[PDB]
Amino acid sequence: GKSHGYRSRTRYMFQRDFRKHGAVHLSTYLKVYKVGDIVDIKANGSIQKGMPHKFYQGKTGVVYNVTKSSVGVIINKMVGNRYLEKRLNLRVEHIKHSKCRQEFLERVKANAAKRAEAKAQGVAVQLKRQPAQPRESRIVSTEGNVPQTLAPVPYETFI
Amino acid sequence: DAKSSAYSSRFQTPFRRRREGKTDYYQRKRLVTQHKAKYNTPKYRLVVRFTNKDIICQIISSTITGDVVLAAAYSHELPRYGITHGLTNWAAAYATGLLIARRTLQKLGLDETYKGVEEVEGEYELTEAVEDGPRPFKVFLDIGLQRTTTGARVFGALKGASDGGLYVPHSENRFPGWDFETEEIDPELLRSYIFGGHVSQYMEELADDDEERFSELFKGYLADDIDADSLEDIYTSAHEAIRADPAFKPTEKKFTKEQYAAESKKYRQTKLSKEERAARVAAKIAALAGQQ
Amino acid sequence: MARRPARCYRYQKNKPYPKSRYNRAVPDSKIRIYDLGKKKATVDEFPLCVHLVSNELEQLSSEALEAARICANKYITKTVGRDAFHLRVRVHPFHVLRINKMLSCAGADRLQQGMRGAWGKPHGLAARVDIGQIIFSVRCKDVNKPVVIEGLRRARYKFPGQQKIILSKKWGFTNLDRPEYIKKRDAGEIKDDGAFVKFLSKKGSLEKNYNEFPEYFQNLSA
Amino acid sequence: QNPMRDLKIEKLVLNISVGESGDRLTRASKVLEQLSGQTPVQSKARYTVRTFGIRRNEKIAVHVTVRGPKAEEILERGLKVKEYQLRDRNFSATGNFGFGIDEHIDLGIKYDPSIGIFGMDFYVVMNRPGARVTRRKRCKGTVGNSHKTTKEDTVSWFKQKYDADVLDK
Amino acid sequence: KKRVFKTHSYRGVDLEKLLEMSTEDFVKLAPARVRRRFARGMTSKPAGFMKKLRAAKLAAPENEKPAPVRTHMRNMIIVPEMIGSVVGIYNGKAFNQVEIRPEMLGHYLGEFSITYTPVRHGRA
RNA sequence: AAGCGAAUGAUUAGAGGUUCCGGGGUCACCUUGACCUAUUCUCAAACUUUAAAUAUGUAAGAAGUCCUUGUUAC
RNA sequence: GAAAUCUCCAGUAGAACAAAAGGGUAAAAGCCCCCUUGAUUUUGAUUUUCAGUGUGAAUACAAACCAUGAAAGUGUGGCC
RNA sequence: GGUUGCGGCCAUAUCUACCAGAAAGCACCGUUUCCCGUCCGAUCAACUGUAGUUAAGCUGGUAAGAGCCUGACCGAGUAGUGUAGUGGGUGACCAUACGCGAAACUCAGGUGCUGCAAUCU
Repeated sequence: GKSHGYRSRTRYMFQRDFRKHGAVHLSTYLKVYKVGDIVDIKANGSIQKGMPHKFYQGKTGVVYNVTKSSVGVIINKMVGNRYLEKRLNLRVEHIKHSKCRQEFLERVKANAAKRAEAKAQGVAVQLKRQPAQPRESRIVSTEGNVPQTLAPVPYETFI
Repeated sequence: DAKSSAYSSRFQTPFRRRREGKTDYYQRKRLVTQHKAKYNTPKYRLVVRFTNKDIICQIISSTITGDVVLAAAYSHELPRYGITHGLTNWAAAYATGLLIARRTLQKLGLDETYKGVEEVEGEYELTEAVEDGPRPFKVFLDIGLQRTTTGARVFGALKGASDGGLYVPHSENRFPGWDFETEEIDPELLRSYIFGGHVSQYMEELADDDEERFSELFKGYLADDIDADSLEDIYTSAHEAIRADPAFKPTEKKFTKEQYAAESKKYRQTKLSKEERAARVAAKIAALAGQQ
Repeated sequence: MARRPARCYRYQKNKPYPKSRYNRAVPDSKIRIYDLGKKKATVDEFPLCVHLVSNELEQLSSEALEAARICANKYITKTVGRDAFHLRVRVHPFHVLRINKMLSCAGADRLQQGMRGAWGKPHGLAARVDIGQIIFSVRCKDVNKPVVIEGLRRARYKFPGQQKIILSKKWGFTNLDRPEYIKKRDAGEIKDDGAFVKFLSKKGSLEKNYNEFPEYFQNLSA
Repeated sequence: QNPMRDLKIEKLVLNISVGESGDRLTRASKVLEQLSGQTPVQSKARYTVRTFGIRRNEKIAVHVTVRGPKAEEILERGLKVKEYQLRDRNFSATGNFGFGIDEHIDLGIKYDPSIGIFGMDFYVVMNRPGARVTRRKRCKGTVGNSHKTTKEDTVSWFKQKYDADVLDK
Repeated sequence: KKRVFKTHSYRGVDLEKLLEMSTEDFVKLAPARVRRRFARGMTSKPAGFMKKLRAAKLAAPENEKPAPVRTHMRNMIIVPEMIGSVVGIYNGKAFNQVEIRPEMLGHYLGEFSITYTPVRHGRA
């Protein structure tokens, strides 16, 4: 018949990467997780105790609980017309810090830093990010750079 | 022996310190991991190692990017404390065990309390936390790849450290002088090991029986003319000396590290460059095809 | 059972279904010999390389390759002898086609259910081909060229769809263009290996490069 | 040349075969106990072939290993029966070699009743000082090619000892 | 393979000395049966056999066994001038070649030439 | 998608190399029965190094950032 | 004797892990050896199936008491 | 700059051959009273750093080295794919427009990097 076991359709999600099988590198247990940290979920298949369900692999959510060897992660979940809250028992072997949040955090220190000097001199320090603006005008010189012409190449079998 | 490309292409080398064999990562996972409700409280490891002609015991906390050392009291420093001839025996491990204990306690501000055991009978007396006082510095022994075995030197340092006040969790099962009928360590026998009685009794029994082995061996002893029963004195004198001043100083040194680098650079084999790598192949291609 | 017409299995409708441990009970391919002609000639003996290339994406039934192979051999052999060419059937019959076995006897509606559990049993093999993939490759001396093209033309007629006779610029079955292979063969980086040739790489242990290719080092030095 | 690159006697392993089990293993073990002075072990059959009446873990073989000056001495007294000469065969590509005899019971000491007659097998295992590098628990590594053992060094090493010549056939 | 724990001796004749003596002097240390045989007279019956043996011994150097000579006279004695040589002995078929050793010295030749195939009973 | 001169599975063609664990033809005698190595062709839904496009998680703050020092049986 | 047992070398796992397949495992999750019963008690929370119901299975814990280990730690049944 | 103890990233570190190693250190190495363990002081354990020693191990270097890691306007804007068309094509499929864009291949490099502590001509 049909099976929907706790770990079905995971032939490749819990495979250890090529030449990355075996022991988990020891920095994993050394990273410190504080309630409020934003972490993602990448279940290294080697550690079998405390694996997440295959739906959460890649889902990024905050940490709400910190335990002896596990941490509690909150993940929003698509169920019908509403998002549910899913509190997960996750061994730290399957998680890592999200590098997206730290980029925002270091930016905040950068925003605070440049606003600090803006307090002294140079008001209107333009805190907000700017997307890629349309490129301004420029002069394209031709010293030694005469535009060399091109012609479409005739079809050749090349076989 | 003439391996193919497939073996080399898909070979997963274990972590470097396992390739060299010096590090056991299976234990290290459960020696460096921390109860996460103790977020940034580093776990201290009493690392004990046995090079030949020395003993290395350390207190190490494993941070993210490596391991920092509180204090590292090797055994080739016991000459400044008094023990000179014999730097690996069971008594030497116990002496450096108490040394690395007192050194860090005097470093972390707990010298005044936790005096360990002053009169040492080698009893399994763990340093209980003093009422209304800071808890004893709890360190965890990390023997390494060596084998747990009754009467081992690494557990000699273990008993030495705990007897120095540095509360390290352990049990009396693997101490020397163990009885399989009664689960107790013989105080007379264990303290004999502490003062190096096992070495001393071996010497005096050799001197009783023969002269050749007693003379070919222990010829460090012969220079200073110290009796077998005089070992307890020098060990006890050094034990109090270690208690007196374990603060440690680095050796005076000669030829400052700049001279160390300068002289080592000349003898150290250097590495060629790509132009030189391409230069010499011309010699080899000329030699192997020059009218050959 | 009578063989189903090839019109049914023309297209690449189904995903590949090769012989494996999940595909146990299958007959064997009709085509067994893939290299014909003077197959053991050296590379230089047959400079010209001609390809019969499919211009479309369909399935060549295994036995259609065998059917065209006998015809391509037979005109070529009788026109320029046995050993004037070497043809290689590049594509291979790995796709196993399925047939739903049927009863067409009197009142077979009773004993058979129709489409319930209608997973088909293995019917044969076929070669999956896409656009531009070579079907047949003949290599021969250049004067033989009219014969091999016409011989390939007779073989084209056993195949569904449209195929093209392309005169490849490569030197025989090698991956090198004619003018620059001549430079390579002249410079002496080429040792035959029964039917094909070995190339000297600028990378490798020079002692082994010397072992296989002494003439290159002599040619440069001289 | 270099003193510890010289070959030295490291282990001699002595094995037999006894298809069945019972009192024949007692005599087949008391022969080695009196001979080597140390009790051997009875290796258990890993598999069952049924072509020999042997079942799994039947202790069908008695073997012992001897090292040190006793090993050389029992080899010295073990090459008298081999006439301190040997075949070019019996030499492994890794520098080990061996041979098998058919009786040592009244060859070693006076025969005592209920011990019988058994054939005994030798395999000399030679390599050079420093073999601990592949046997220590910590920092286990390998040995250099100059430190390896081949047929060339051992046959040469087998010449100046025992006044022996190889390829007797 | 000649020198073992103890070099075998025949009737008080050392192994190395066992390699030296001729035919005539062996009758002193020979049993009566073989002694009577020689006493009645060995009249050139082994001589033609005995001369080709020396030809084979000289033509064969070390590193290999001497060429297998052959005969039928089961009645011949083991004589020290056949020592260290291999001979096949006729039995009806398929000559069986035996190396002659000093511990073999003085016996007959017919104890090797098994003229009858040993009888095997049972399933086989 | 791509890859098999990369793992497993298949696969066409050859080229070069064996213990007395088979010369089947004169005893070690060229001796056709191997596997191993460097190539060559074509593959794979229940193979894969690698690996898109689309789709997909989170973040883009005032419930935040920084500083000072109070509670706790943790 | 191809295949009885011994010895050595190469051995990225081509073995084994009760049982289907897959994933995972090298001083091990494999083979051997020692001790043991945590395959225990109280409940609660969480994940999958999902109505965020139950059953089943599982993860993390806490209060306990034990087991092992020198210890860290691991263990609330079977590597998943 | 070398060594050791503990390491972080986990082949740029691996693998196969050859060469080199001052001082220190490492190791090999020497011996079995006690502890401990094994068929076997080979493993382990103890003890001497004493008899020696670079032969190893280890470290570094060498290879038009395999491999591994980077890049490349090398392949290739290729294959593929999102969107659209009253586009072509009998169909199979293909081209086009707006986008994204590989992998193999080839070439050019590189062969560990550091962290704590002690030590070394």
